[PDB]
Amino acid sequence: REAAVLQKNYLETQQAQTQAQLAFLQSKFSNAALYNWLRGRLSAIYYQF
Amino acid sequence: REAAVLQKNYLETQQAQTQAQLAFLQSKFSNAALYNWLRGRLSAIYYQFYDLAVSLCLMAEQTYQYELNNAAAHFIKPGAWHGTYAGLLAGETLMLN
Amino acid sequence: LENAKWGVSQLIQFGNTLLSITERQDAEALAEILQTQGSELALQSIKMQ
Amino acid sequence: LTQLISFLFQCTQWLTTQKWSVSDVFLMTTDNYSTVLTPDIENLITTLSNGLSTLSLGDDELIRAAAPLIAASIQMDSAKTAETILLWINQIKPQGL
Amino acid sequence: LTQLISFLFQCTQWLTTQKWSVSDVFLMTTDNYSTVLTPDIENLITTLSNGLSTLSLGDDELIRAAAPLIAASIQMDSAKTAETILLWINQIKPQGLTFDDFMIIAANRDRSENETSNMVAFCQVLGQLSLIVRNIGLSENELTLLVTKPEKFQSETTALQHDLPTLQALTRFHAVIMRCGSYATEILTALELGALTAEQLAVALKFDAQVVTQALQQTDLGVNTFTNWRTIDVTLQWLDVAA
Amino acid sequence: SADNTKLDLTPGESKNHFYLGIMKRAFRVNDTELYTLWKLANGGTNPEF
Repeated sequence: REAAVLQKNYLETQQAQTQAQLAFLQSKFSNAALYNWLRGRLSAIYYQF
Repeated sequence: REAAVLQKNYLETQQAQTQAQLAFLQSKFSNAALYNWLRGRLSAIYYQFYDLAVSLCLMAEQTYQYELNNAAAHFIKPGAWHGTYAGLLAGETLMLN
Repeated sequence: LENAKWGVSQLIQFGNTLLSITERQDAEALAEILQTQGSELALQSIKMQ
Repeated sequence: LTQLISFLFQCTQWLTTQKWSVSDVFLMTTDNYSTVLTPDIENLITTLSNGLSTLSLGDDELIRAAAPLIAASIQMDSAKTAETILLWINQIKPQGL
Repeated sequence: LTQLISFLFQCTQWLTTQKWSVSDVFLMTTDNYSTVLTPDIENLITTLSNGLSTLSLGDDELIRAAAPLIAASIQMDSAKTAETILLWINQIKPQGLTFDDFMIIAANRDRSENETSNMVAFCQVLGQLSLIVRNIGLSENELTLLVTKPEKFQSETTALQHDLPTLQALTRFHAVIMRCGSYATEILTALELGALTAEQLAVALKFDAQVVTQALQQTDLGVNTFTNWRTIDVTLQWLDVAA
Repeated sequence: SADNTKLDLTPGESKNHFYLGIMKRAFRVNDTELYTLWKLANGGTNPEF
């Protein structure tokens, strides 16, 4: 039983680390929002060019 | 029991190898610190170069407005250094102008 | 116009290089944080064994 | 009464089929939204002001000009999706705009 | 005595919630740091000397010039974070040094032992601020608000301190803002102004408008809006007890 | 007892705690949630209970 409780604590640690990775993907500067803005602005400039 | 002891030794070996990988990521030359210094230094140089190139574009605009006798020909749009995206594509906007 | 096109081409090169540098920086920090939490999970797994 | 009961039941069924919450549908369908000046709205303002050229002609040309900048600002993937969303909001006119 | 016991208990609880150690908080909050000339400090000196141009004008222009070089040197990600950390350290002044007169102690290579000790203390306070930002998680729209207007943090503060209660309240502030989720930037920019009311915080935290405004009327009898963070925190404490 | 006794369901102006607690326990509800339950029943208004 104590081994299974330690296993559940391991799974909670895995959930917290996956949340930390998701927060890093949100909070990085080179996220999807920067690339979305880049492709929209560059499509406009590309068409006028 | 001896099989489980060998399994614990295997897990200790995995911990030591993950520590070795972490030490390699710290001790490599192309770590995160080099890229942090590169992006800070390059952001500074990029902003000052933005100042110089928009001054050159204003020079060319003044030249065009003097040659073609028209003082209203404003071709360089105000902006193009969007600080929230750290001023990327400024060269694209200036090439367009 | 030739001088201005020179300066603006150099600025295009610098913006492309800055983009490449910041995305390499983000990938490197991601790999570092992954190795740290993998080390912590390895410690917890030994404690379970 | 039974029409309301059937509506609430099938709406809850469609909600739990789509794996959304009542807060999610309230976000996508509310009308009591805020009036505060969000930084995303400020970025939309400065992008749609600076990146846009001279003032264009209606849904025929101004929409096709401003759809890449709007798809840049609010995170959509296609300028065609942004264009038809602009037609959607032009035939809806929130608060007269 | 019971105040000290309660303080130690809640500090240990916040510590083990944040998964830090006493050594980690001592690193982020100490004042007995070294005076030795670290190679990182030497790299900061030579970067901030060579990469910087002619001597600029104060926090208005010299800070905006030197923030990319400082974010290059001590490993921060945003020049805006480096700029607001420079404002943070300019309103704090470790050992009398502002951000100016650290540049003048730098770029000399002929300095007193007190001069290099002061520059080392300045760089170590900068490193402590880098750790105190990247450990708690702050994308500067929460941070530069508390730096520029510390009234919005607490109405009695007027100078954001380097202390453990300020760190703990920063933690709970960041926790509430990250619990707001999709409305987090709207809550932040509504606290930027004085327009943050109920039916916005209750929406962002999935509460009821009347329960939230009853707790807000309980903590402040006539303040209709949320004008501060401390009222938000005690409002959520009232909501936690009532729940 | 279902008497025709008026009770304003706004959460501060009742002072008749017997029927209020009986309704809150029978409907498993709070004061505010009871008030908005009565407001939903009359289209956002509270005429008279």
